[PDB]
Amino acid sequence: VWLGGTAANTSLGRDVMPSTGKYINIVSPTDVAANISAGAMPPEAN
Amino acid sequence: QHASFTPFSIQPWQARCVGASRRKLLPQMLMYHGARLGPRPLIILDHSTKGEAGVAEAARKYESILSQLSWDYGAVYIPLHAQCTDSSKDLLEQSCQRICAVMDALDVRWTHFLTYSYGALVAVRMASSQEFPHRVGTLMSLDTPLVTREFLRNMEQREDIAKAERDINVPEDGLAFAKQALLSSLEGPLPCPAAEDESLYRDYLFDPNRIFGAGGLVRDESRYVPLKSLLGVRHPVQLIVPSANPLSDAAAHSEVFGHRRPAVVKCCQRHEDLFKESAAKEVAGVLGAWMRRFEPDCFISKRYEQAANEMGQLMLSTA
Amino acid sequence: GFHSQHRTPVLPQVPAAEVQQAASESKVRVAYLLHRQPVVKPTPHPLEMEMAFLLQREHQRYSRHESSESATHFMAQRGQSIDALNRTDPRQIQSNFFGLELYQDAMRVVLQRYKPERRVTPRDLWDPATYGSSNANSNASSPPTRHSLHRKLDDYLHLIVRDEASGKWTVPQTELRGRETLRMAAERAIATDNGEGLDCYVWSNAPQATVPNANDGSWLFIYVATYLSGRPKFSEFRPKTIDHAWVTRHEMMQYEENFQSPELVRVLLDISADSTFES
Amino acid sequence: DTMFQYPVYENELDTPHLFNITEPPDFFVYWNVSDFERTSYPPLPEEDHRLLLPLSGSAPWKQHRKRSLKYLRKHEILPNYLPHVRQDVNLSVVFPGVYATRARLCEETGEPLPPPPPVSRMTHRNFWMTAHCGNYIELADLQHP
Amino acid sequence: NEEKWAQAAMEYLHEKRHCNDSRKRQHDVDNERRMAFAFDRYCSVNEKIFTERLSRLSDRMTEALETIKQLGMDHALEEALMLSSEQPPLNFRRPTLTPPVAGYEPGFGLDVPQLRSRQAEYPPVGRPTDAMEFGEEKDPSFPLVESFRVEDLTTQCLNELEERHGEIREAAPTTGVEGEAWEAYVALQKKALARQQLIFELCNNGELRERYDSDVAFRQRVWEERGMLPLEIERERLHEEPRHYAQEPAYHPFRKM
Amino acid sequence: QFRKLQDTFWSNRKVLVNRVKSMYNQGARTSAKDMPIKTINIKAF
Amino acid sequence: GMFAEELSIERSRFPRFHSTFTIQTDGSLNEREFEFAVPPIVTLFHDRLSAHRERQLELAKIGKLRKERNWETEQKGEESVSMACNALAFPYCIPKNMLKRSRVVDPL
Amino acid sequence: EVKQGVLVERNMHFWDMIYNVIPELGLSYPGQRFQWVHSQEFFFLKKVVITDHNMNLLGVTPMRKMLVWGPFSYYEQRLRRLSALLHPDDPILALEDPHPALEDKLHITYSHRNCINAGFLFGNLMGLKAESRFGVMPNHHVDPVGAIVAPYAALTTGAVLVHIHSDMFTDDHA
Amino acid sequence: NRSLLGYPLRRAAAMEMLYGGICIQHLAQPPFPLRKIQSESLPPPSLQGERDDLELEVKDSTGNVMGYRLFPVNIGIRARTESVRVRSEDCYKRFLAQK
Amino acid sequence: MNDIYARRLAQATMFHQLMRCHGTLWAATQVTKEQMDYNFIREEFMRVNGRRAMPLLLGAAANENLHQLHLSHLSEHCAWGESARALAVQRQTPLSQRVAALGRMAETIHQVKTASTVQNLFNEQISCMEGISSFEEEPL
Repeated sequence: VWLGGTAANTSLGRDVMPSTGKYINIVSPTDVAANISAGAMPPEAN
Repeated sequence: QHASFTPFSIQPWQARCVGASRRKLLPQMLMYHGARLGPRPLIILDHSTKGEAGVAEAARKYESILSQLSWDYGAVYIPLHAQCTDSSKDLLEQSCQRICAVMDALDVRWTHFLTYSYGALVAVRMASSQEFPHRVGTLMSLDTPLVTREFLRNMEQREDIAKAERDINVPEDGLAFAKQALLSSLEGPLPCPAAEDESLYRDYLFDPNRIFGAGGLVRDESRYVPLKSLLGVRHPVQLIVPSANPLSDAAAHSEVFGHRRPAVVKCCQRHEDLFKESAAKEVAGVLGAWMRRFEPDCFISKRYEQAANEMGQLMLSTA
Repeated sequence: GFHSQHRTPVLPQVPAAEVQQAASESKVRVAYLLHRQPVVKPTPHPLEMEMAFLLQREHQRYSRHESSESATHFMAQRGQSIDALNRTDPRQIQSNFFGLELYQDAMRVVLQRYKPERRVTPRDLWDPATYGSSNANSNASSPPTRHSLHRKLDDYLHLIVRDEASGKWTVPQTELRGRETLRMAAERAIATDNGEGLDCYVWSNAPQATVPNANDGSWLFIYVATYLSGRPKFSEFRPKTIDHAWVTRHEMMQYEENFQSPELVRVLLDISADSTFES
Repeated sequence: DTMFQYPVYENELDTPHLFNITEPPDFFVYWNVSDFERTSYPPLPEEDHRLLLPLSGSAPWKQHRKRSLKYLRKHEILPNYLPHVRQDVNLSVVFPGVYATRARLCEETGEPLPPPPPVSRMTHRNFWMTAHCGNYIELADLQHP
Repeated sequence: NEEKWAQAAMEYLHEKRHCNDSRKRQHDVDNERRMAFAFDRYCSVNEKIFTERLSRLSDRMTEALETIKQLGMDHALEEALMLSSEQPPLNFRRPTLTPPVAGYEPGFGLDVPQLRSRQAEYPPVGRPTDAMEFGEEKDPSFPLVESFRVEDLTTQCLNELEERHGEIREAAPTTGVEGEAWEAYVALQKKALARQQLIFELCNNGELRERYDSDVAFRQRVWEERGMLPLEIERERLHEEPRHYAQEPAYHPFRKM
Repeated sequence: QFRKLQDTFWSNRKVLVNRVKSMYNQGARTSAKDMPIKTINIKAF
Repeated sequence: GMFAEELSIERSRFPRFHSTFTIQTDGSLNEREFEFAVPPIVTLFHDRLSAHRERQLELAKIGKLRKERNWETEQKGEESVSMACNALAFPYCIPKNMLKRSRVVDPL
Repeated sequence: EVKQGVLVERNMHFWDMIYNVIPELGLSYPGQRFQWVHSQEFFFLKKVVITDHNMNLLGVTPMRKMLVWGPFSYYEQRLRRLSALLHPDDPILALEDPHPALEDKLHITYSHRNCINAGFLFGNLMGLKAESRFGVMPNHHVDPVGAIVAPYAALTTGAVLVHIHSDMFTDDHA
Repeated sequence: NRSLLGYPLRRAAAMEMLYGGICIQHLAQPPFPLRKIQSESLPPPSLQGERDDLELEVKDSTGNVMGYRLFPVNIGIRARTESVRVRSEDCYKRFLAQK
Repeated sequence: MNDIYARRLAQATMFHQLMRCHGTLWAATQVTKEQMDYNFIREEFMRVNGRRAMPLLLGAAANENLHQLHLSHLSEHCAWGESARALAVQRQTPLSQRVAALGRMAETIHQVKTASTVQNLFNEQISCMEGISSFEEEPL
């Protein structure tokens, strides 16, 4: 498991960096967004 | 054991291995110092040649060093015609096809060179030019400068000023200041260790009317050779330095041709004391020590005896 | 990197009982060009030596195991022995490498006795002087006699002979009979023309070259073979020899004036061997 | 390295590198105090396009006008503010820019810097001082007609 | 104690992928780039001369063969077109770094009979044709076997090779120069086998043979569907390719001082 | 982690060759494919 | 496979190679390199041409040095098979109308 | 540093120091601009900004250079979206205390209004009028003299800050 | 045209194969080919994209996290929460002064 | 300084091997109607000569026999014997073969340790280079 990726590099306003190389062997924000163990964070959390 | 140079002509039976298109360009007079020519000799190039009268005299200069140094293969002098009005680009290429026609007729590849003068340029043009490196084994120059410092800095600045001229981002202050910086130092030609090639350097090669257009900015060195080709040669090139005020600053040699300290002759103070038979012993010592590095006999024998002595050490360490 | 014939079979050839009318009528001749191996490897270029330095340093630094200087050093570091005498220290291992004392004595003997053979022959040190005096006085100069096989160990030396009647330089030839093949023709040529005094290895099966003779209406098949060892006695050559020559790829163009056909030199050059390939 | 590459465009007429910003990948970034006076405009392209005659059969003009129309669509001029755009003529609106970063004054007097001579012919030095489709020009150089 | 020997031996086997040397700097890396370029520029002449010389050689031998085809010995053809299967002999000698010296018997007459033992070679070699000779249902003429037993060999070799290739492509991917070298090797093997079963298909079926012969497009498309396709080798670089600023390698630059 | 991981190996291989021998005494001729170690030759054990 | 400034030499394969002068049985010596610790100037027995001289010796024991003729070998072996191939070239085999011949043997 | 009892300048090669502290930047494999942690022992280091005045006219390649010019946005700049979320007492600055009050207080820490009011109090107390010239002796940027008092005094009231020669400690550049 | 492996193969491996297993020929690799990005293929500039590209930590419902990292650690947590609430109150009041 | 020698002697070997294999190739080009030219020849030599050696811990790698056919033995140059590392490319390093044998469980530990002796591995390598070996004409 080599932990690396182009995620650490800050990209402002649109990410034009090649997208196949974003996160390597690291959980994405999408991967934690579809996997959370809580449920239905309240409407006042907005 | 002082030994003169015997004049020689390539016979027509040897002339056939040279192609018929270039069979015109191998010369009338050649020379052999050694009794035997070997598969590859030391080949000596010198200043420009008008007729054979100057050749005979030019011979003598190298005669002392060559006689002091014994090469089984010995040495061959190839003279070089001064110029031809017909072709502007004729010169270095004429020398090209000529020297390699001579090497083809003598059935000689892989050759060590010596030059005091213009021929060295030619030899670089051998090594620097593609498809003629396989002929030049080793180039040696006695005092002849291939490259100088001021060419290095000024050409650096020319490249950078080209890039900057193309870039919009660079402000006009720095650009104009860089231009006045280049115009403040304009390259003077190579120092010439030949009495007859000064006219050649000033007239043909390095005349300021041609070599740089849009003066001091865009330099066309296509007449001689560009900088990238100079920097691109890894052929071993040894520079000889007299032990007092020299030509050929070796900083530039050690930057371009590689990191190797130029062999310094102790006996000499300046050049023109190279060709006297006082310093000829040291010079031929250096030459011989440099020759025997690349001859398979010498270094195979050398490494054999090192291995043998190492085993001897193992043998007396055994008991 | 030689292979040995492991289980590999070799097929002979067949003297077809049909007597070939063309081989009788039209003249088909088989010629053999006999070359010797270079005894020694080609001498290198200093570029090659310097890049050898470079590659040695880089394999030095990028080796599979870096800090350990060998397999022996590696296993000795880990306290384990590869050697048959189960020795760890590498110096005492390379001191008596084979564990035989008689071999050690052989080593001492070779250490005092042996010297490497200098690799340059006195043959190929050439004289411009005597030979240019020969050329000046006679006004015509022919290439020095290449009769010697020991001449230069670097390249491929070939065999060129001259028909005594023809008076011109030519590869050894033999006429082809009715039933036998081209391989067999070449083989009987080498064998019977040298009188079984040659170990002659032959590379190929098919003939190498073909040259026309309109004046003879004949095809000549040039055929390349390697000379291993033997005593090449040339008095037995039926097609009338005067001189032989051992000839590098280079000077076969030198031989062209006293050569029988201009086409023959070009073709022979094409299928002549070379050790370098820079020309 | 197809996944690791710094973004390279072929048409910078939008000067996207000022807007879409990607971090310098290098662990050692070199920042002087000198580079504050360096205007960071995109490099001069090959095929300078404003020289092109807008011939209907000319390929470079075709690809340029489709580029311009796509730029007009991504900045939402074309559908929105200006619904029908016939692209006929090759237009260049150029400004007499000195490439000076901020607004300056005169050191000799304390006056505003005098209006520059209006540009006669287009040059390469003039190229980013034009109006392209989408690009950025400093306010300090837009001060004159 | 034998198992720890085995462990250290395993340790000797394993190749580690290790970083670049920290003692490397910009100038010596750059000048080894330089030296590599000089050397390639040097070997250019050798390799193009070698290339065109091989070309000329094959031209000469091709016209020889068509000569003997033209003269009408059709027997001589088909005994000349079988491979001469005998190797160079045991006196066919290595060109050797030095010449042999005068009167050398090994050890100058010192015999150690232990060292002259002839020994095994590992691994033991066996080749797909060995099942056809030394296995069950042997052929009476082995170099001379009938066609279909060769065809079965082709069809089983395509499958077993394909399988092995897939397996090692899964377990051990390799990229870069050695990677491309290996993939090229496998591709070439497949090409060979493919063209073998192709010529079987052409030599049993005469109709497909003559329809193949009749036009060109059909030839190259049949080549296409069977995997016979040329190998593109990119051109020889003599100089440095000029770089865009994005052309930097993916690591931190080498330390200049 | 690594040390005990690599010790586990030498444990399990001597275990499995012991079980190979204890399958070879009962005369079960085990093919090379249904063995997990699929280059294994039992005659060498 | 990624672009690297350093030259691409196939790294981390060749473990270590120590060169050694090896004296062949003809007295000529080469230099060949190995993986482990090797002493220099090794006197080599059991060489190629030594084995050749051994084979010549044991063919002299039988008497088979002379020659083996294929041209004046006049054998009538002719057996024409319809479909046959040369198995010795497997990559390019061909279905020729062939002629049967025995391989030559030399027992030793 | 001290030569012959006399203070002499030395050019300390700080590059060596960085590569001594972080050895792992030398071992460079051709994936490693992009690994997540550049040094496993300092995992919070992401970029190092090297500042040296290189007098070449050509700019550096944009992948080692940070973009300092032009509009950074389209719709609004994010700095004033951020500055609403910042409070004037948020500490931003830290300086050494060469004589620490206690063992614990190492670098005493400054905020927005600390600096601003230090500068304004100094600028008000002495007297400072616009475009009047206001000098600082060097090597004071590490203590609140040239770091805090001076430049903020120059900022708050109209003045012109002036730096004398880059350093002090030798007679020549004194 | 097409190749049997699909990409033009580099000379290193080639000359390595026909001089069997030897790389002394081209070892200085050319740099990789570029992929050009179409700048007009990009979507129109969005406001929300401009809002969140900075990725601030203040949009968390757990509290003002950015506030915690700008605040001293020397305070007990239950007295620190009602502290950070006070600074996030003053930022609001000031925001309203601005407005 | 071996590989440099190795490819020169390989270039010497290539046309000599070409002379013998040209008949076969030429026969093959009138049936397949392919083109006989250098681009064919060299891709014929590449498949014979370059044969990559694998980790050998795979076992699948060791199993590949295609390189050792009779034509492939008869077109291959002698370059590999000259340089140890080309040998290490085509075959592998002679110790690394044999330990790989016990890695794939194809050999006992003891019989590997038996043959893996330095003294052995010197001899088998020189034998292999020169073309001397043991023949078992009957395998199994």
